[PDB]
Amino acid sequence: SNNLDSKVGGNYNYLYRLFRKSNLKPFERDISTEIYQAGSTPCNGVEGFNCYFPLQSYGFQPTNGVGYQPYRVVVLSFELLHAPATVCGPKKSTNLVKNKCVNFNFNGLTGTGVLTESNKKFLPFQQFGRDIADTTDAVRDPQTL
Amino acid sequence: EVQLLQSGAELVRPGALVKLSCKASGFNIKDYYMHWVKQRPEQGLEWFGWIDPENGNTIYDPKFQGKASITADTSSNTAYLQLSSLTSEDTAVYYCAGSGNYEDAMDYWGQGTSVTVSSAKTTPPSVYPLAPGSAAQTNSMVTLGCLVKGYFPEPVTVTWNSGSLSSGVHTFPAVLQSDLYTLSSSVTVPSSTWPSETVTCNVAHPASSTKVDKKI
Amino acid sequence: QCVNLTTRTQLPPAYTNSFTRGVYYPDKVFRSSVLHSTQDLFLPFFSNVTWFHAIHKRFDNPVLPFNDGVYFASTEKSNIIRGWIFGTTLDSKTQSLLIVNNATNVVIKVCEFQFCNDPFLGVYYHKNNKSWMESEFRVYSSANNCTFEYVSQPFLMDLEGKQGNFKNLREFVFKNIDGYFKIYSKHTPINLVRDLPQGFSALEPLVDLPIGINITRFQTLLALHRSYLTPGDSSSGWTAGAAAYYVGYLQPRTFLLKYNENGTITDAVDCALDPLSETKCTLKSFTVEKGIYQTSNFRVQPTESIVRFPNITNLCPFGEVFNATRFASVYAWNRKRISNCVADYSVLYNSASFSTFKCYGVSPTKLNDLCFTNVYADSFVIRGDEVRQIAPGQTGKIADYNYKLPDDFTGCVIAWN
Amino acid sequence: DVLMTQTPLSLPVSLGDQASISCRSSQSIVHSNGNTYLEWYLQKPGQSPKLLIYKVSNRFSGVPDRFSGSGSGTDFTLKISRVEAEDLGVYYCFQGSHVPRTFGGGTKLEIKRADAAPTVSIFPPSSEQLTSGGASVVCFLNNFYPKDINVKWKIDGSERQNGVLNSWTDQDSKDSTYSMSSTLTLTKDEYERHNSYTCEATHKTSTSPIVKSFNRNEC
Ligand SMILES: *[C@@H]1O[C@H](CO)[C@@H](O)[C@H](O)[C@H]1NC(C)=O
Repeated sequence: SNNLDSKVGGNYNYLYRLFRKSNLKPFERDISTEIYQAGSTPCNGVEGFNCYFPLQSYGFQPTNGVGYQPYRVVVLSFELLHAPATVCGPKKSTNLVKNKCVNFNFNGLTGTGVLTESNKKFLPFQQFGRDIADTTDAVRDPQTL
Repeated sequence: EVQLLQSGAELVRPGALVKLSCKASGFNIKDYYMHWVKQRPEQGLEWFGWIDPENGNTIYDPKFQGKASITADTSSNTAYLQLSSLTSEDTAVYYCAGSGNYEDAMDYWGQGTSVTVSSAKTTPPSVYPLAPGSAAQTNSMVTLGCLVKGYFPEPVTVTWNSGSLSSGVHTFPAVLQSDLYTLSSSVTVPSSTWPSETVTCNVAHPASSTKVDKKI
Repeated sequence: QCVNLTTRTQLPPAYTNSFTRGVYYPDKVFRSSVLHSTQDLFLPFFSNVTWFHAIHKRFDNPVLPFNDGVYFASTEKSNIIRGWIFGTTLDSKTQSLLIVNNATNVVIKVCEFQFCNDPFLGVYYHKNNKSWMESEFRVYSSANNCTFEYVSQPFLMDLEGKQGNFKNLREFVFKNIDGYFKIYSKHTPINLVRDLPQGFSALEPLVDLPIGINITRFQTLLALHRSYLTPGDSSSGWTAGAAAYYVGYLQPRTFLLKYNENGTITDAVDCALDPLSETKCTLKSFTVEKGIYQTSNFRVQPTESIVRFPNITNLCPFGEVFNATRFASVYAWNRKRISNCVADYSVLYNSASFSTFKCYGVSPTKLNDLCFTNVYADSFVIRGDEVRQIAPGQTGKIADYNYKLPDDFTGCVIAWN
Repeated sequence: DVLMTQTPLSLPVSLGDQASISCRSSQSIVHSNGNTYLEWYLQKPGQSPKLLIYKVSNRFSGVPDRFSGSGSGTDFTLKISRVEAEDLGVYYCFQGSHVPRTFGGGTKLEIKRADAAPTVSIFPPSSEQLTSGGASVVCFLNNFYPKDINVKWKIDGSERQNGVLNSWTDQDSKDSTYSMSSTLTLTKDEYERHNSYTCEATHKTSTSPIVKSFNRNEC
């Protein structure tokens, strides 16, 4: 994104945390501005010796090299079969088949088995069923419940 | 002593908006409800709505639903009323109440505000003397009158001899017609006063600052 | 808004015991005729939960820690409970999650709400149609920065008072999992005089709230009563009906969920409660036969961490180098190799005996816990204006012509007056 | 939305007599606890309405003890022990509680006195008004009781209803009488087109209305 993010000598809109008092936990966003204390002398919330401001600005510039140029980073996180399906890929669906051995792909769950009307009653929120072995037992059709 | 203060009167053209203020004195605005009322000469009183300054919820008469909004100022201890898309039918006198303490047992009212919605502008009054008619009509006592017509807006005060003569003096409230006001006055005096003694009627129009003296 | 109640009086946080409350479905997965073992934030059985009640001279609306999660249970007749306020500061300083049932529908909003001393909802002047529809909104004064909003199906809430025993039972579960809030609900009739009924119940999900905010405290909302006949000062003279609500705490415990043919849970076992329950958890069965079984292994945890490192003596004279009688010229900077000794950097970096100090690539604190391969010291004296030239990727009379630091320089720079 | 009706429109009462004002509502305002929801407002001349009774059974603080209400259901009545001269005004009924509030039609009160016939005086338009292009025939009816009165205009024997305005004064503080004037608006051409002008005062006390007339050429 050098053609967009880089502005003259730098861009203050993009900053980073240079120091932290401990190791960050996964998926933890810390926006605290507390001064990082490196030595035994209290920082008193101001900069000084052994006292540095964790928030810092990048050196993005249009003339920076390949390693120093800004690269916009996007990370996608998701949970599979851990909840009702709210998103799905652009894959066309077909009609349902019963009393036959078919390969089924329901709500992202792929497998082979025979589809038949179930005598078991699921609760309104329950979607995925499991057998004694914890394997796939029954599911609810997303379109026609 | 609790008192509610409002503006004396307001004038606005059709389609405009008028903002009214109801000051709170001697009581807490936050802890007491506020009410509004509309009064007309023919329809008497017409309810408008209520508001709670602490809460802010407002309910309006189905007649005026969507026609106005009510607001209050806690710091200023004053309740504000706003009317929009005004028309001729909105001419009326508005009042405010409050100091309920969540109970009907206590309420108070202010002197009210006269709001007129018309396209007419200020018009100085035309004062003319009214002398006796044909001499065929005679009586032991003589009657005199003062004519006021073509003036706007109200109020307009008419008296006799700068108010020094209160005997047989009658003041007639003005009547609204074709966006115009008209009032008259009459004084009864014995035959030994007129025309032997001068009789004058004084008319004051505070809005136009017009003062006229006419001798009959 | 901030007007305090006249009859409100503080009471000590009395506690009460629960029989089997705290059981809920971990997820939407369905299971039947099986005994499943799962670990998640649960309220331990036979635990202690706060004992609170609402009456005309004790009104309970305290602030309770949220921790990882809490459990709710209350017995009602007219459904006095109105809702809850969730948030860290419960003020506009941050986002707060709120759930309010204002007689029309359940409303969930996440914004910056203004804190109030006694937030709640109520109704007034019912007369000849009970209604009991929300009249005033004291929950918060203003809202801004709304990132989430939800609306449930419409329904009519019956707040009319009733006599006799408590005919209603409501129990909710509130928890946070990596910022994902889960709410579970259950509603069953009961005939209770006081405390809680002795039995078992299963709670089901109500709504999904992927909000992602930190919540450390919460409040319980209550519904009061008003009338044309006995009002009071705004709003200190208002009173509420008779109701009792209890609040618990969730802990990461493992339960054995016994599923019936229809999938409903009919029994539960808390491993940490009873050693018999521990045996059940080990056997993964709800029945324990007569005998002796091994469940786990006891162990004694360490009291504290004790570190006894060898002597750090025989330190190389870093102090002599920094305080040597003479230093080499900037162009003739001496290259000193240091090895076969120990380095004590605590007296150097933390003594604050130097005007300026900075490190490149590694923070000074981390360097104290690292073992290096080769260490070199370059001593030189330069003018004040030239001190700024001592850094990676620098230029000038000193950086380029006398002493240059590589862009990958992982060392530190020390200077003093 | 609740509709409220009042009757009678007005009623006279001599000093010391009892005054009865009744109000009707289209819906029941009593509830389970047994109390009643209503307020009584009185608007004196030159003053805004003021509360008299609340709940119909409890008197508002600072109100004279003579004011008291009673009734049940949707029909109530306001009873005044001894009516004084300060009771002049219009009585109103109010519906409170939590509902679009309703107002009554109003009930005016007056002090009884001996009947008196009106004094009819008619004046022609001034010369200055005619020079200005306008004209207005003014007729004065004063010192009459009761307030019920009417005026009929006649131009050359022909009745004219257009351009007629009437105003009724508040009850006098000394004579307790009423005064009214009738103004006939006419243009200069209309006024000069006719000579005979007559003002007839119709009053209950006299079967024959009092008539006063004048001639334009004689004024
Ligand atoms: C209840 O809360 C909702 C939340 O938006 C609000 O819109 C509504 O006016 C409130 N009152 C009722 C009676 O629904």
